Amino acid sequence: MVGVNFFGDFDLASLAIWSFWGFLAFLIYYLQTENMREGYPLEMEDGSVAPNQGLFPVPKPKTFKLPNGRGEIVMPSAENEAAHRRNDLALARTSVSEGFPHAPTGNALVDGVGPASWVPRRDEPELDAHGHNKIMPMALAKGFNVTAGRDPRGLPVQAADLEVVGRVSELWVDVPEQMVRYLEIDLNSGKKRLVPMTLAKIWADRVRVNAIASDSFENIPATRSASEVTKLEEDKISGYVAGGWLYDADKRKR
Amino acid sequence: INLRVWALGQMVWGAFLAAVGVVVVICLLVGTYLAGLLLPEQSKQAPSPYG
Amino acid sequence: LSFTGLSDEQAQELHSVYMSGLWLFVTIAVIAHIAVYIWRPWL
Amino acid sequence: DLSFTGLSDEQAQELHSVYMSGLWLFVTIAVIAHIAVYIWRPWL
Amino acid sequence: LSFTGLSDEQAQELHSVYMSGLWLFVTIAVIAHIAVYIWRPWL
Amino acid sequence: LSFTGLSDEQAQELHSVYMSGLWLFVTIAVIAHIAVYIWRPWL
Amino acid sequence: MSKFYKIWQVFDPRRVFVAQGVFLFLLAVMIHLILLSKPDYNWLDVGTAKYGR
Amino acid sequence: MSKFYKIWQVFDPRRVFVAQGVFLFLLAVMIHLILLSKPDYNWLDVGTAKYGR
Amino acid sequence: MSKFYKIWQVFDPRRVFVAQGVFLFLLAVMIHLILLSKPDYNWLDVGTAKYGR
Amino acid sequence: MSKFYKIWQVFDPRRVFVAQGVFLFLLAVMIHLILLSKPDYNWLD
Amino acid sequence: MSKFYKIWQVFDPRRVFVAQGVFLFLLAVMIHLILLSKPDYNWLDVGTAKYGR
Amino acid sequence: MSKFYKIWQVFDPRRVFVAQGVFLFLLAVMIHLILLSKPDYNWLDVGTAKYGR
Amino acid sequence: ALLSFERKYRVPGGTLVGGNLFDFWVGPFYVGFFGVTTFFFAALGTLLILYGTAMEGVWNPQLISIEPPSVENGLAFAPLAEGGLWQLITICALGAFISWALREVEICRKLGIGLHIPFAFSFAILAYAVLVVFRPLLMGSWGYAFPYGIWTHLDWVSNTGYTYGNFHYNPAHMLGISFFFTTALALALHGALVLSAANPEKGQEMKTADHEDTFFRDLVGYSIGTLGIHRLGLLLALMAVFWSAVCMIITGTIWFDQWSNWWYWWVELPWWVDIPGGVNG
Amino acid sequence: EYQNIFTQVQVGGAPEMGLVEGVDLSNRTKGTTNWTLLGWFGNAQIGPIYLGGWGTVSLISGVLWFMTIGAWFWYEAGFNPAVFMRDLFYLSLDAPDAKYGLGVPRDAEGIMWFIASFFMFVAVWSWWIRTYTRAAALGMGKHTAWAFLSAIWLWMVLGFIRPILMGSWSEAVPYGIFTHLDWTNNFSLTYGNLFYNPFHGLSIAFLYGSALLFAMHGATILAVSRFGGDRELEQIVDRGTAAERAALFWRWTMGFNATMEGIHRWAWWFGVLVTLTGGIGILLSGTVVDNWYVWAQVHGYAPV
Ligand code: BCL
Ligand SMILES: COC(C)(C)C/C=C/C(C)=C/C=C/C(C)=C/C=C/C(C)=C/C=C/C=C(C)/C=C/C=C(\C)CC/C=C(\C)CCC=C(C)C
Ligand SMILES: COC(C)(C)C/C=C/C(C)=C/C=C/C(C)=C/C=C/C(C)=C/C=C/C=C(C)/C=C/C=C(\C)CC/C=C(\C)CCC=C(C)C
Ligand SMILES: COC(C)(C)C/C=C/C(C)=C/C=C/C(C)=C/C=C/C(C)=C/C=C/C=C(C)/C=C/C=C(\C)CC/C=C(\C)CCC=C(C)C
Ligand SMILES: COC(C)(C)C/C=C/C(C)=C/C=C/C(C)=C/C=C/C(C)=C/C=C/C=C(C)/C=C/C=C(\C)CC/C=C(\C)CCC=C(C)C
Ligand SMILES: COC(C)(C)C/C=C/C(C)=C/C=C/C(C)=C/C=C/C(C)=C/C=C\C=C(C)\C=C\C=C(/C)CC/C=C(\C)CCC=C(C)C
Ligand SMILES: COC(C)(C)C/C=C/C(C)=C/C=C/C(C)=C/C=C/C(C)=C/C=C\C=C(C)\C=C\C=C(\C)CC/C=C(\C)CCC=C(C)C
Ligand SMILES: [Fe+2]
Repeated sequence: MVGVNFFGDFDLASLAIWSFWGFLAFLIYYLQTENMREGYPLEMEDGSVAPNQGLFPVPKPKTFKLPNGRGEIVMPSAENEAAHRRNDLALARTSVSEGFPHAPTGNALVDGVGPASWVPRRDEPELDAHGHNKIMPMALAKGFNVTAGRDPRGLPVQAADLEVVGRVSELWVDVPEQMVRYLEIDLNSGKKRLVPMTLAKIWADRVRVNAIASDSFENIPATRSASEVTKLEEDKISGYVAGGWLYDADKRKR
Repeated sequence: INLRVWALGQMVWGAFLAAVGVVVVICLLVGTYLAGLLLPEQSKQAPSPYG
Repeated sequence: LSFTGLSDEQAQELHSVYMSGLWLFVTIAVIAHIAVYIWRPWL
Repeated sequence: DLSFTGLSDEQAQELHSVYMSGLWLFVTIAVIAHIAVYIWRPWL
Repeated sequence: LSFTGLSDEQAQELHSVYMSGLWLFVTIAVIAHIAVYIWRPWL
Repeated sequence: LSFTGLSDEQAQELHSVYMSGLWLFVTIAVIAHIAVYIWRPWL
Repeated sequence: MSKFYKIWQVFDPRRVFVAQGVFLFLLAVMIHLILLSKPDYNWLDVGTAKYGR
Repeated sequence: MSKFYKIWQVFDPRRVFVAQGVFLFLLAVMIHLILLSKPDYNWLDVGTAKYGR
Repeated sequence: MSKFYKIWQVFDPRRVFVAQGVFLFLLAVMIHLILLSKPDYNWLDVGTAKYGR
Repeated sequence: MSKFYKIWQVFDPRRVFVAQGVFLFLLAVMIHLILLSKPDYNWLD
Repeated sequence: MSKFYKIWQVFDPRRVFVAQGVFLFLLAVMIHLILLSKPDYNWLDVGTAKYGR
Repeated sequence: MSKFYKIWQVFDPRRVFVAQGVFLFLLAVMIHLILLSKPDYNWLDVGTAKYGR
Repeated sequence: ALLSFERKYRVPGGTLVGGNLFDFWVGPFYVGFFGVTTFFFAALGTLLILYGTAMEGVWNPQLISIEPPSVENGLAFAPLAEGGLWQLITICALGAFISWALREVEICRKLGIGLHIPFAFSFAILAYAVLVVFRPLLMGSWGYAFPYGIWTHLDWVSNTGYTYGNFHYNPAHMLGISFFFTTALALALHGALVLSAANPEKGQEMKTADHEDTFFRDLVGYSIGTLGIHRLGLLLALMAVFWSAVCMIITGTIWFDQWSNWWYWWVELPWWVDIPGGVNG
Repeated sequence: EYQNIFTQVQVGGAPEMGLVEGVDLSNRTKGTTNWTLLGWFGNAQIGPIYLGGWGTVSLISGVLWFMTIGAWFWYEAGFNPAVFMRDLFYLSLDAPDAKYGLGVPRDAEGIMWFIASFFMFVAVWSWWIRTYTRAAALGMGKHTAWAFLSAIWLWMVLGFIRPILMGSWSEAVPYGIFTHLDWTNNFSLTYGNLFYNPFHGLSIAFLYGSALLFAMHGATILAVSRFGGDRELEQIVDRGTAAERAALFWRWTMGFNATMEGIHRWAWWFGVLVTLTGGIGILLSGTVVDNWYVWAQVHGYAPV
């Protein structure tokens, strides 16, 4: 089939490349549609549905069957967008026109806006396949010990202000994945607060948390329970800590 | 008086940042050229790829 | 029926102004085309 | 009536008056430059 | 209006100093241009 | 029946306007085709 | 023929407007370039030859 | 015909204005460059020729 | 034509001025370069020639 | 033309001054380099 | 045959319309390009040779 | 063959119809192209030879 | 324009240069100092390419090629019709890439996420630079840089390579190829696993990370983990680009002969040199 | 300021032996070793592993393939270990001679190549079935198998399919480190320049896109790992701020974005398309096109 043109210079290779262009167009359509199972329909800064919703249509709902009796999640669904919707946000318009920032009205860390934002996830812990809780304190994880690396437990916690706020007490560990997720801190004020390991750097003599200063460690969201942490609490905590890279920069030193 | 020197300081600080960037780019390029002067002469005798 | 929230009066005024602009654009373009035709025709 | 920006008719008219002042000054300078260049080296 | 927050008079003063510096810069530049034109004309 | 939330009358109006635009487009295209034919025919 | 207006009960006007706008501009460009590729329908070179330039 | 103003009950004027501006600038640039690519419609080379430069 | 001021009830002055400044500087640079790319209209080379340098 | 001072009611003058210094310095440097790239206008040579 | 209206109880008219439009346009373009390939069915060359150009 | 209708209890009609359409279209295209490759079953070239053009 | 959840994140801050100035959005795009700068540079470079191919007389986007200056021109700025346009386009491309990366920095520090993405982009920027700035400087001319054309920079690839026999024999080239192949393998496997867990067989509940670890353990006996696979692919791509930049920086600066002759030091090792037999004996 | 590239603290307890979801626990091993060097980057648990019929078949056949190649290597070296370690990358079990066409070769090198390739066929397809069944047992999708099938498609095009259409086993790939590089080079040379193959360019586009995409995606997850991004299956059904901040970074950067499920479809497809397009391109070379530069010239992407 060399030099065998159906018409003109059109042989099996041209047929193939044009067929691929078609398949690729269809595939881009499929992928961009499947990327629309979250975040849609589009909104205004006022919260209303926008006149423009896109050039690819939002696809048909699929259903996720959840283990552990947790139910069925439909994507896209108005129920999923309503459950993950923040209400009564503490933000003020910077301008009447669109495309301009929204300014926090109070303490954006406490009010959970901007990089300190959190999503209203379900107030239920993340579970493993057996139905147990995925994140546990290492005391409740039977068999777990520090196989390698530095043990942070007992180390003082230095903040962005270069001041010390307390000492590490316990390690919250992902049991199926065998890794540290949060380290708990005994604050000098008599309170226990969680902090993500990804935002804590273990030195030989200290644990440095440069995100937030000493003022913010006290207002960190607490867990209703001391043995378990919910997805919601996790999101609140991690947002609060991360927001300090912006809202605690004037205090940060060195 | 105060406002004149303030605005002139702002403009000169911008110019100083620009000059630092220029100095950096020039140092990079020139130092690369010099390091190239240390290489064998066949580094300068390569045939062209015509493009 | 409106997907933008604009009433008939608002959109009619907007269209009046858009039409003024379009006709001015087209007038300048026409004059330029006439010039270029006198200078170097293509048809 | 309709304002996607918050500017009213008065504010918009003032802003526009200044915008057009600047536009016409820009265009005047460009026209003088074009005249000078056409005198020095024509292109038509 | 004052997106920045400056009052008309603050802006007047700042623009006064700004135009002062601008005219000074332009004078220096035209002088340099006269010098370069006596050295190397480009027209 | 409707998938987009338009009544019979809304859509009839929309169609009236759409057909007006379509026939304007087509009239222009037809005039241009006649011109190009007289200038340089293809059939 | 009397009932084609229900395409608006089935289709969204905004998407189809943008789609057909893109389609018509690209089709116009396609045909213009097809002609320009043929020396016999290139109005620019044809005018050049017609006027001796 | 007398109801085209309805196109603003469908599309938002900001997006339409931005789109038409980009479209017009790009179209103008492309046509100018198309003419500049043809030495017969390159007005610069022309002015170079008719004035002997 | 009398009512073009309404473009400021549509667009924000800040974004418009940013875009316009960038566009104008870009266009000016583009045309100056198009000129410098021609052995004629290059005022530097043309001056070097005119004055015997 | 007399009301150009309202451009400071649109843009913060501090950032504008700094950016203008940067812009003007880079433009001047570019032009000096263009001229140095030519033997007739190069003044060091 | 008299029950062929039941495909709209199996298929979403919107998907079907979009797919049908795409399919028809692409098939038309394909056939037109096939004809343009052949010298004896290229109307553009046929008219050229007919009118002596 | 009395009870071939049970393939719809087995198989889903929507998937079947989509796949059958794609399959039949590709089959027809491939056969037509095979014919076009052959100078004897090319109906266009045969028409040219027949009508003297 | 806004996603259902985008409002709470649109706050002020996260700017390296400018404050209130340029802190806004154009649709979805965030435009700051570096958004402005990269738009300017990208538009200028695009228009320069278009004008260059206009001058040449070529409008087929698959034949457009803006070639660099000659090897004889050296490091000097050339006539814009002879390579100055390539030079300006390269300046603009560098500026646009760097401004894109710094814009990503601004966006990250506005959102509160880490700066891994601009770091990873910097590697590709640096490889492009190795190709068009540094390797030409050490070689003494910009004529060794690749042209800006869809199918002509492939001619540059081929000729640059065959100037050293088969370029397959460069060892850093080998490492880059291996890392690229492994990156593609790992991406395919990661997508496959996440989708197999999230979209399981009909009639089964959604799976967990336990099922993923178990699948890959039962398959090959090891699972690197959810975080490990991401660290791994990131580093794989970065090492691929690093070893490509190495293969090119040494190619005509420290090596000048065919790359196949490099390996003959292990053949010429004095204890098995003259043994008879095999390919090299 | 901690980039999460390496783990600071390792913890561990009893080994995660696995999940029972349809698996035969008798064919799964009971031995596990923890290695800390891997813990600084990923997981340290080595094992367990499933040992079944398909894995047994694949192990046997692949060991035989490896050993056949190595035996030919030892013969070609004259049984000298020094010449074996000297010429290791230069030795090769080469594809049959053209004189044999497609028939069973009548030479030692050729029949050895034939039998090693038989073992390779058996091993690779057995491993494909292994993947399919290991997913089916855990009630997981078959995406891994359908992805492996694309690589198998290219490997087949190279070794079995294209030699048949072209009519000779000499067109297939030899078993050697440097010889298969030489095979690639000579393949490109024989058919114009393989750069000007469009499907080759597409395979390269998708290879480069795989690295672009994984760099983007891994940098994203490590950037949002502070919010729990690495736990993607829980972000898919219970969206958190990690997914939102990733999506928003990419929307603000380049206008469009994906979901936490939806970027893995991009990943899967960029992966498989490399080998799909490559296989098609290799098929078309010699069978439909003898020179790719002339083809490009005729088809408008090479100058005449
Ligand atoms: C001089 C060299 C020629 C050239 C000739 C060829 C040829 C010939 C081919 C390509 C092919 C490819 N080339 Mg090359 N190539 C050139 C130029 C380039 C350049 C460049 C920048 O110059 C690049 C980037 C590429 C890129 C590529 C890839 C995109 C593509 C192969 C993809 C792949 O994953 O294959 C690797 C993947 C596989 C082979 C799949 C393997 C799967 C099997 C099942 C593995 C089983 C394992 C086995 C049992 C053993 C296991 C061991 C133990 C388990 C550990 N080439 C030049 C022009 N290239 C290939 C292609 O796709 O063609 C279009 C191909 O055949
Ligand atoms: C490829 O082909 C080539 C490129 C060769 C040819 C192509 C050419 C093209 C495409 C040319 C296009 C040209 C265009 C589009 C030109 C447009 C020019 C315009 C619109 C210029 C506008 C200028 C405006 C100016 C200078 C405004 C100045 C304003 C001031 C100095 C102060 C204004 C004060 C204000 C706003 C304060 C008011 C604020 C408050 C709060 C009241
Ligand atoms: C290679 O092959 C070649 C290209 C050579 C040959 C092949 C060519 C082919 C295949 C060509 C195909 C052409 C086709 C299919 C063309 C179709 C054209 C159509 C359908 C055009 C329609 C145009 C419609 C227009 C311009 C409508 C305009 C409408 C308006 C301006 C008003 C819009 C209406 C409103 C606002 C409704 C009122 C709203 C409310 C809410 C009441
Ligand atoms: C190698 O192959 C070549 C190309 C050489 C030769 C050709 C090969 C082949 C395989 C050709 C195949 C051709 C085929 C299969 C053609 C089929 C064409 C068909 C079935 C066309 C159908 C067209 C239908 C149209 C345009 C229908 C339009 C309908 C409307 C505008 C009204 C729809 C309904 C409306 C608006 C009301 C909806 C009501 C409510 C309540 C929403
Ligand atoms: C390959 O083929 C080539 C390129 C060679 C040839 C083909 C060329 C083609 C296909 C060219 C196509 C050209 C087209 C489609 C051109 C279309 C041009 C149009 C539609 C231009 C419209 C311009 C409109 C303008 C300038 C409007 C300006 C409006 C204003 C200044 C006022 C805006 C309205 C306001 C402020 C009212 C707001 C009211 C309230 C109450 C807020
Ligand atoms: C110390 O030495 C000992 C002996 C201990 C062990 C050492 C072993 C050594 C040194 C082994 C070395 C192995 C090497 C270097 C292998 C390299 C292999 C490479 C690079 C292969 C590359 C490509 C191979 C491909 C694409 C093969 C494709 C094969 C097929 C698709 C098989 C198709 C079937 C065929 C051709 C016919 C057989 C079919 C039937 C039905 C009989
Ligand atoms: C000397 O002797 C003489 C003169 C007789 C020689 C002359 C011979 C000639 C002139 C022969 C000509 C033959 C021709 C021109 C045959 C023409 C056939 C035509 C015009 C067919 C028309 C329509 C065909 C259609 C609509 C086919 C549709 C097929 C489908 C599969 C559509 C339904 C299914 C779809 C769209 C896919 C999804 C499936 C489901 C079930 C929903
Ligand atoms: Fe992932």
